[PDB]
Amino acid sequence: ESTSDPLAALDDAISQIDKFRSSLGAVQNRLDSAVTNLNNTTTNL
Amino acid sequence: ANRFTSNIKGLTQAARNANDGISVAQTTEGALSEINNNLQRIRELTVQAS
Repeated sequence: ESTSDPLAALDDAISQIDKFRSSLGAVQNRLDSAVTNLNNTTTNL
Repeated sequence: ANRFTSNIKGLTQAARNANDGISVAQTTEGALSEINNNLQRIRELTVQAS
């Protein structure tokens, strides 16, 4: 017996993958913000 | 002379305190601008999602 709804499962896997990638990108943006904040406050200190 | 030197030392210390306050203000401004960047990005993302 083959898979009942193959395209649905494939789309679900792709959704999980690109959701994880979007999470990684958002965290990268947050880290860039944090590092530039630290870099500019170090000079004031 | 003692009154004079007391006033002078006080003025010097006050100038130092003012410089310190300026540094504090600069740090707070940096933090506020960092928050402003994210606020603008949320603005653009909401415009995209509208």
